[PDB]
Amino acid sequence: MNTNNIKKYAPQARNDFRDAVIQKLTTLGIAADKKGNLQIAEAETIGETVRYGQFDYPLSTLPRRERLVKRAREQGFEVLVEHCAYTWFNRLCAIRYMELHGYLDHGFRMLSHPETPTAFEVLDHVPEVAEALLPESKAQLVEMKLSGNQDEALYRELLLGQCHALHHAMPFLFEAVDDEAELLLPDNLTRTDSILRGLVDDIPEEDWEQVEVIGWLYQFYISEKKDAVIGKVVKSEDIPAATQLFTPNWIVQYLVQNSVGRQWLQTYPDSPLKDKMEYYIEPAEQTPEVQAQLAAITPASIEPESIKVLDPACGSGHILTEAYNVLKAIYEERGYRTRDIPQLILENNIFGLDIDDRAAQLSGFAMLMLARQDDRRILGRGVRLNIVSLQESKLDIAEVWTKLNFAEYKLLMRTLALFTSAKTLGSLIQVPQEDEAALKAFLERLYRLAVEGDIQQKEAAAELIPYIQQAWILAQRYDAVVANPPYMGGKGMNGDLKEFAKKQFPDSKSDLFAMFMQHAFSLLKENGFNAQVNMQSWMFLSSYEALRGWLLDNKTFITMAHLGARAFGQISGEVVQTTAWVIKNNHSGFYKPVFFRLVDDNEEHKKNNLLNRMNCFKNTLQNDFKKIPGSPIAYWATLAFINSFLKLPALGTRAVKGLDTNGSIDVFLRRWPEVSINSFDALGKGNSKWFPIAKGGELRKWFGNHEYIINYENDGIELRKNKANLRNKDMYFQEGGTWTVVSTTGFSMRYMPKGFLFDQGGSAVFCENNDELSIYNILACMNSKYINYSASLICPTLNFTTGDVRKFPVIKNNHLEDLAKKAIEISKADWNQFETSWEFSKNKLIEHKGNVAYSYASYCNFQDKLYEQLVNIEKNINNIIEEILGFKIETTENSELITLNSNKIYRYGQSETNDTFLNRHRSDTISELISYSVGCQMGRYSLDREGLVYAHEGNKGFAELAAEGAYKTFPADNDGILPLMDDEWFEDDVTSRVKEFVRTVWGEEHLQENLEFIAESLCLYAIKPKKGESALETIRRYLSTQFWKDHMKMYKKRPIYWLFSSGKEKAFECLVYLHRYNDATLSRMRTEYVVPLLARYQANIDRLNDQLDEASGGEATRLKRERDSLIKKFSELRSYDDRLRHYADMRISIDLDDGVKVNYGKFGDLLADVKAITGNAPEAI
Amino acid sequence: MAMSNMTYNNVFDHAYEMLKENIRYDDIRDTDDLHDAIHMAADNAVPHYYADIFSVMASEGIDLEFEDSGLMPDTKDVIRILQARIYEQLTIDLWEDAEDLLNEYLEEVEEYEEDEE
Amino acid sequence: MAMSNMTYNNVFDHAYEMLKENIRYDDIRDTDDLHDAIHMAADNAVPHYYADIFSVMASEGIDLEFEDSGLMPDTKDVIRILQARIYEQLTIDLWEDAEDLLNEYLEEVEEYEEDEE
Ligand SMILES: C[S@@+](CC[C@H](N)C(=O)[O-])C[C@H]1O[C@@H](n2cnc3c(N)ncnc32)[C@H](O)[C@@H]1O
Ligand SMILES: [Mg+2]
Repeated sequence: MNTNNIKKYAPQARNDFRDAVIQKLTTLGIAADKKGNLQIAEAETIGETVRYGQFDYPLSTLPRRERLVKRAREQGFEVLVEHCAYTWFNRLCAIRYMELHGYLDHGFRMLSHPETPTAFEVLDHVPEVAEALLPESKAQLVEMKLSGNQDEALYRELLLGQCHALHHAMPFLFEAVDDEAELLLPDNLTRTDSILRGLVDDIPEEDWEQVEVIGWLYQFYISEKKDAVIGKVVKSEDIPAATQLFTPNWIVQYLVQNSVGRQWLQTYPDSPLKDKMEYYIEPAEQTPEVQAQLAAITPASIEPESIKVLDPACGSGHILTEAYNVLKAIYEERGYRTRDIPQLILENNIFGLDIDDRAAQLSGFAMLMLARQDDRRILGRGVRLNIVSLQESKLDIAEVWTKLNFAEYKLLMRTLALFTSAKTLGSLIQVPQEDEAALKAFLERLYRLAVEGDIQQKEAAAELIPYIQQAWILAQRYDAVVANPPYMGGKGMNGDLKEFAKKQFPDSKSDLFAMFMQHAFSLLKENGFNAQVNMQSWMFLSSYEALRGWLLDNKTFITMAHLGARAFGQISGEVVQTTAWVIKNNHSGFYKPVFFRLVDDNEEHKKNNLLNRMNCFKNTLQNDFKKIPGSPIAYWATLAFINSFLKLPALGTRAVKGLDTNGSIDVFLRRWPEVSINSFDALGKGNSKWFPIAKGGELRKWFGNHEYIINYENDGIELRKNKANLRNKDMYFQEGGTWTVVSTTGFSMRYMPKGFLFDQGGSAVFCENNDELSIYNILACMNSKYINYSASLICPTLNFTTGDVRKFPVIKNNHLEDLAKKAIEISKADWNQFETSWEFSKNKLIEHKGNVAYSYASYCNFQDKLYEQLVNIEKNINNIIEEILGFKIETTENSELITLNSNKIYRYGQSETNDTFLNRHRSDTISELISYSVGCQMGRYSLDREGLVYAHEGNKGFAELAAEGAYKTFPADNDGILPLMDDEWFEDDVTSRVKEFVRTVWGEEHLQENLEFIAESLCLYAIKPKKGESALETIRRYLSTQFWKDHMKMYKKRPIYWLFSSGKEKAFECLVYLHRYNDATLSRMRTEYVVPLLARYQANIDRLNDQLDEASGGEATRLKRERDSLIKKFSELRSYDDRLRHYADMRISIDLDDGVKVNYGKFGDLLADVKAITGNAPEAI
Repeated sequence: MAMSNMTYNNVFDHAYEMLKENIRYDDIRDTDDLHDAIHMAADNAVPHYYADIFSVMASEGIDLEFEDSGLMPDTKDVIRILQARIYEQLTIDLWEDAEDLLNEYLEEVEEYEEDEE
Repeated sequence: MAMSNMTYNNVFDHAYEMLKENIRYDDIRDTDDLHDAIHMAADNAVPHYYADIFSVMASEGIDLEFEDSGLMPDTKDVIRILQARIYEQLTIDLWEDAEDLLNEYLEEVEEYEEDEE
């Protein structure tokens, strides 16, 4: 709640200040329309006053209004508004902070009054404050107090007198002579609805005790605009508003204490400064050679006045405070008067730069406050701070460089052309070193002329000081650079900014913090330190490979802390991972850095772990990072792994990319079940239009994921008309390996036979014509712990690309081939036991003989045998590899996962619920058996031959096939329509034929036992048990309730058997085979399935209603309930018959070459779940 | 609370006791006049706690499909539909065995004429 | 058998993971394509066991009243209505926070584009 007050107050204060300033501007005579063009009204001089619009001023504001107008035209209206608003806000906050601590001379509160709310303590002791601030008018002010009125005028006069007094102390914030801001100050400052009330009483009193309130004010003042301008291309004016943040203190201490204190302790090894700093990290150990080199390069003595610190992005000024503390400690240790230290520190030890004026003002105020915290004679003596903000240099005034005077002109014209665009680039500009002394001398001359001289010279010097000052600051060499670079990627790509980035920073053009890193290195001196904190994505990416290559052969690492995620107080940044590091500017290849790993913790835990110095890795040289391909900074690896990585060959150009259609995949891609098998190329040769394609899906090893086809007729003329790359044309239709590019769990490779195409998502590997290696050996190597660990280490993002895979190691052996072949055979046998594969042959349960229970037990035993055999096989591959290279690899994540459908954990989840898993498996098996029975009834399969029997189009050629004798044990239906109701009226009832199927397969003696077993098995998981019912009733209930849903789930919303339903009440339901539908199908349905049903309903209603009227009884209401539903069924069936008769007149012809999704919506509201499949509501007639 | 173990058997027993009390209080002496009694017995038997309803629906003895389409409420709430289903199931189960109580009451009250004295 | 303990939080976590898998596999690049990616993510999230469905509705995080009258099935089975309610709640919750994953994937693919090479 402490920061909640500031969070709730700051944006409202900003809005209120902006409203006040825009209202004052509009009253003055300046306004902007919706479009944005200025509305500068014409000034009228009636006489002795002015006539801006309908307002008057005493003729003394004309030059100031002209200056405001000329500022409005040369830049943005909103820019001026924002500048004035935050200037006044900062001035008021500074006054409040200074008066709460009692730093004012007169010792009276200005904005408040103790123990009396809504009161001021300056309206009673008027003479004292008047003589302290404005003596000459003192007496006159007293007269005002005697008037009993003009209180607001007196308060306004007194308040403006404080700023003029404070101008001398801090010129960067207050002005003495008349300025424009005085015209923008709001009126009625002493009323109950003024703007000062919020600042005075909305914030608590104890929040001003510390000095960290400045950072909160800096951060929370711009939050709304930051949130508004994030999701677009940020322009130059909004750059500061999008990259402003606050930094926690312990990180700053860690950065500062290891860059300045390290140098001081290197010069003097036994200084008493060691115990003052708690985040200092000692060197581990060094070889004699590097020790001798370091001793040779180390200087002997250093004086405190020759230490330079630069902050390229000041912001709030948090780093400079810590630098001040350390330098004060050093000065005290050396021996100096305690009253002379802050002056020297602020004079010749601290420098800074920024792009915004608000940050400069806040940083200067914070530095001055910290200095005054330990001194009193300060603030009364003229002290210059070298903290400035960059500004444009588009001004070449005739008066300057002509009237200013009384060789250098060449220097001035050379240095003034570098800042033609400085509000966009910032601190990335470079100034030659050789122009340092001349710039210093010119700046000294300008300082001298700023006091002695006429008005013209003084004005010219005041105009020219900032450019020379910033050039001199930027053209100097430092020995410590500490910064927190702003973050901005490919969205904030202004044309000029990105053109400059690509022209000047080719190796780090992908972001901004990398450019800041390179420029900071270029801005340093010999034997200097560079300490920073930035984001993690520069050590484990291929886009920064050149940067890492250039960094590892010219600099030396000293210390690094790997913070990870959830740092920065959890202020958003859920996908922001950060690191902190210190790097020296010299070169030494045999140096041992010190690393910390704080990735998995919380902020307090991370701070405590760093304070106690846990999780330390200091057993790796610096050259060893070059042995791993790509040169990633992996500090947690071991020496044996790195050394062994270079003893084996790597894959060459065997890895290639797949094709890529530019779009519209809904017209080229289909699933295999929904097309005719004559056109399928995999089976049924003679005419090929669809070919199998590999795209890559979930995790699976050695075989599987065969569920798509693509249209590639005539070598591709429909696909070639569209803009498709079709990469690697000559490598198609060959066997090899395949792997998924963008995964989420791990790395795996699968075997790919002939007659396949590979896509961009799933890429392929092909062996050479006569290569020494074999594809089976490669498959064996790629599915081991070694390769999995290496792939996890190299690319943590799990985005394995062809360039990444082109450098994996390979091992040559002989047993690996046969082991891989056995594993492939096992996986294929596991995959080919379901209906959703075009190599499905026969159901497993009907192979055995006896009872259903015996077959189920044998099936379970077979699955367990496969699982155990594969588990045993996978062990020898790992055992053999670990003998080639003499070390062992730890097991983590899913390195011990068997990807088979025989393993229940893989196909049901990680949860251990074996009690429910032993029932779910049984229910699923029985459901699959029933589905196979229905398929046999329809005609897709048969009990005589194996595989698909009929899957052509239009029900043509079926008569000849049936007459040949394909179905003789279990005949198939002739019409192709299966009724599904709750009576035995029809001879095609599904339950009767299911019973016939069971009787035929498993004999006659134990028919009842088998039916009881099936009925018991269904009720475990699929449906809810009932009180008393037979097996046939349960079968019928399952068929009518939960068969459509299971079928629709199995085929993934691409049904093969289409369901025709009457509606809410089950008056009429039927199943139709998609591959046996022609234009004369609905006519048969209406003619000989609906009309007899209507006649039966009429007869039953007439018969039943007759007997109840004749004879009644106490429990005769049951017959009434039975008769009630028949009327509703009859009416619904009549309506459905009318609709079906309307739809059947037009002979609809369907085309299987188009998808199920398109064709499912041509029958109106005659089908079921049209919206769940097509995606849009059915259209009514 | 949430961990409520209420079954359909308890509801049926409570409804049966209420029906017996109602038939004893009202003194109905005809077979076709039991509709009001069974309606009253079934109305004041369904629970109101949502946890109890969800525990009853998962118990043994009650199915999950309506038999009459006219008893479906027309609303956007789901508690009402479950309550209607429970009410219909109770009505059917109680109307299954209702003549025994009536004839037992009649034969018991026949033995208290006292010859109109 | 008839006893289970599944909460709405497990269903939501499963739906979140499946949504991430779908957006990764299908390479979604625009907001309007998210709809289907969400829809499928809901489809493989509603349990089919009646005990699990009844236990979910008694957990914390899901209301007991429909918001849109156009998502109520016209059937006589009570399982469909509960499944539709769960589907609607999951759809609303997932669409509430979905742009984060999309923009994260977009910025990652922009980072590893490698100048379209
Ligand atoms: C994230 S803030 C860091 C503030 C400060 N280092 C701290 O921790 O309190 C980054 C600052 O860099 C400044 N900045 C942004 N772009 C800049 C540029 N191109 N050149 C110089 N400074 C820039 C912004 O004004 C912003 O305040
Ligand atoms: Mg038929």
